[PDB]
Amino acid sequence: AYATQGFNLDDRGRRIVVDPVTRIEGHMRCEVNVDANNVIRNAVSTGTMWRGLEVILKGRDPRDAWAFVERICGVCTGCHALASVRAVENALDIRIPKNAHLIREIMAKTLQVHDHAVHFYHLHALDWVDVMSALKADPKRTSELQQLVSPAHPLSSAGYFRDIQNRLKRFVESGQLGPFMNGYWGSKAYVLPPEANLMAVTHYLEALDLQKEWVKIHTIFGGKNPHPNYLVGGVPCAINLDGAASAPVNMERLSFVKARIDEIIEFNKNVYVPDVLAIGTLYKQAGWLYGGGLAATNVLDYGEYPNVAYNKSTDQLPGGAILNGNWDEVFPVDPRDSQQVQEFVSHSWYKYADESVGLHPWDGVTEPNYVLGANTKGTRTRIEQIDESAKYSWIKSPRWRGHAMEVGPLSRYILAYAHARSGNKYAERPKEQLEYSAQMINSAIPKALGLPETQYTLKQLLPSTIGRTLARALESQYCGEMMHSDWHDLVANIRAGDTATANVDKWDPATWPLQAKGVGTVAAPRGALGHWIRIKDGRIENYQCVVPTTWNGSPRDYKGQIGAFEASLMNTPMVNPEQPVEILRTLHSFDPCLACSTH
Amino acid sequence: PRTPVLWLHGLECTGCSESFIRSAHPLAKDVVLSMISLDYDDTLMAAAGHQAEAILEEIMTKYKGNYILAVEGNPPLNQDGMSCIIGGRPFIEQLKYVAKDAKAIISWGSCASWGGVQAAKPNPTQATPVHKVITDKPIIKVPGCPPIAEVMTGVITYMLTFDRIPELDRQGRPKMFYSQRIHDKCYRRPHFDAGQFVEEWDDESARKGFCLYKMGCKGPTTYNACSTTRWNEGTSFPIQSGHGCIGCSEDGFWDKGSFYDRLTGISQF
Ligand code: SF4
Ligand code: SF4
Ligand code: F3S
Ligand SMILES: [Cl-]
Ligand SMILES: [Cl-]
Ligand SMILES: [Cl-]
Ligand SMILES: [Mg+2]
Repeated sequence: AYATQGFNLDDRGRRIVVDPVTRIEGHMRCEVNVDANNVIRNAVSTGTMWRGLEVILKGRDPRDAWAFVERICGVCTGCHALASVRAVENALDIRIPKNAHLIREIMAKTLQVHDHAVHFYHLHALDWVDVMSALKADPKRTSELQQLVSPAHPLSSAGYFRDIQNRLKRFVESGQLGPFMNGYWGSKAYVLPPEANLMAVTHYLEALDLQKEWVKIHTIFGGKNPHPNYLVGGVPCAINLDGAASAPVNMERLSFVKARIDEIIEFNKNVYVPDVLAIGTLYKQAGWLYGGGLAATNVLDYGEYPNVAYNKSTDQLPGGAILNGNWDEVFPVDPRDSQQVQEFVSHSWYKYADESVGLHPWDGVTEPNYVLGANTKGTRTRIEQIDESAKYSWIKSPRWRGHAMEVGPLSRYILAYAHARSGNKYAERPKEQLEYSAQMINSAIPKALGLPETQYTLKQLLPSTIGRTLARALESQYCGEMMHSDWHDLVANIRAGDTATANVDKWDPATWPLQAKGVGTVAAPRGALGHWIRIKDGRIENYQCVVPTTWNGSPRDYKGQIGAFEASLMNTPMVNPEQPVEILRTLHSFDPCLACSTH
Repeated sequence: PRTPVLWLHGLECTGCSESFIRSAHPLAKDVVLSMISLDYDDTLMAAAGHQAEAILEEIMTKYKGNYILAVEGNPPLNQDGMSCIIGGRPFIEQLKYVAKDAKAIISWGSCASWGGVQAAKPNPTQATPVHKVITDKPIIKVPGCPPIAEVMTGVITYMLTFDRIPELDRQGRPKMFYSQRIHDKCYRRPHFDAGQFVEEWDDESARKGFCLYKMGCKGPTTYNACSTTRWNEGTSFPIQSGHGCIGCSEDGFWDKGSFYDRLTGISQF
């Protein structure tokens, strides 16, 4: 047992293993210890995959890198491509044209929406929603619930909910439950009434059908989804508004994109945000405010979405770092500073010359070292209980000035809130969303459902699994709104006569400096993403990625400090220690992408 | 009534799973609820840990030699196989265990089919395609990074309707989807035939939709349905949106030189 970051870690209790962790991207193992009352008193995050993209990139052409690193992940598809082209452009002093900037922003915001909405419904919702309970719901009461939760959503009649309920029923009555087989249905950890469950399941089905439409924006600009194409110096989708049909982008293609954006805005406003507000309210009323972890103290994002390109002071999700829960002081974060972002491997399956220090990613090293500690139960190829006192993950341990940080939509919303309080006007919309959301959760939704009003502040409500889930939904809404404005600006710029989509001045490596280094950052769906590159004689000398889930899923560092996943699980009661309902609910609130975390 | 699919994930990016759920005809929703029984799939399944693992035994017993094994990604042979760990054991052990009683095996995507990005030089994990590990079962390769959504569901639909694997080419790919090179029906072909090429990004030729051969387009050597079926319900494909094909359905495309290096012997095509 030891204490770190205010958490009292104790591994003397009953050990519980969750392997595989499902409804995530990629491969994770989680172990916890619980005390005599089933409260988690230790948590262990193990990334269970590695591919070695950083090693594979050595010696290749920087112009090709984006395509390799894009394949780090098909869920956050394109965010790595964006970081890569930014990193190469930074290294080579390349400024992309305005239309390329706007198209990339629209693609990024499209990914945010798609990734957030699919995550919540198809990966997260079954931690909050009991599908078998939905079978017992009254269709009439479900219709009435729907009208209170989201008055503007047109799909609200009793017959519509009866139809969905019956298909679900027939499916279950078949005896082949598919994705619902061996679920934790009926657990007391589930608190929603049947009507709320049926509403949510119905939206799970609606979103599965709709998500395929949103990504057609990627298809227009990048050819395909998953894995749309990017380009060092701009975008490949050349513009000819007028032989119009022969160019990748003409007015009709832009109108198509706008139609998809308008649909996105509708879905976020009428389905996604209201569902999360309603589910959050009900779990809040049940007292389930666990899972805050490091969000209560330390949060980080690089900052993103400048309304003036290459001017970070105009970031619409302004970033930086908060420490010790002091929301009155946002420290600037510089990805170029060797003393800020650093990665440790003390408890990771890698080796450094000296593992008592952290390496900034321009000096990063990726040499595998799969070895298990002396207190392991089982063998090298058959682990029963992992030894977290030694090396226990394929995930490296990123820290900021040595501090363990949480990253993600929640981090960005806390930072935006802090920025807005300090007088930053670019953060006014997220501040508004948060204040609106607090009032809905505390007062409006309780009043409408006949529940008592509460008086939680944002500082109390946000650092929690509920809060983490809420911030994701709000971010989706904000990204939809922002890309709606980006579309107008793109169309306006083209109509003014600027059709440029690529700067090719430094496309040929004969124009390059013989060595260079660059960094590209992105506010990826799961948090702060960076790619750091060194170029030598036209080739990649080093390429290091530090990815959002690398931060959140980090194992312990040299100092034994715990990362976001491990901290978030601490001090959480489990209804039944052999059913990981609460572990899954909190882990999933981070939207873990394990392929990302390890690359 | 509904054929079980056990969908396993090795070393992968999850792009093949994502592509699958973009299918419009049929809807993935209808595939899951009405066509297959998707009984194991890490991305979507309610059960985790011991409860998830327990499903594999149950389905394999009850539906012995009558389930489809679908594989996204691949097994690593380095690090004693523990660069991909499932249930504290190497992924290759799960793959071999589930494969032995499968009616048919689908290798989804370039990773499962050929090695994928992780198998590109120097292949630190010795990632190995499914057919080099499972040598005694019928395997259909559905390559692409990822494959087109409707190609993935088209394979499932054929297999469910006929209870047969569709006719395959020498490389194990379905002829109904992989018989044509991209270049055969690519709408920019008349430009290629007229020697009309893009030479620099966003030049006048690019704005007129000229052929992308000189920008590295690998369409002339790449077999897929992209130029006809196209992507995301026929919305576009790489070439229509202005980037050359990078050859993503072809074996070892990652190590066939820069994506922007043109093919040589233009007379060939
Ligand atoms: S083929 Fe491509 S898209 Fe599919 S699971 Fe491999 S890297 Fe990802
Ligand atoms: S080289 Fe590429 S762009 Fe040109 S016609 Fe062939 S497939 Fe189309
Ligand atoms: S890159 Fe791949 S998606 Fe089709 S156009 Fe070429 S085979
Ligand atoms: Cl950019
Ligand atoms: Cl390959
Ligand atoms: Cl070749
Ligand atoms: Mg890294």
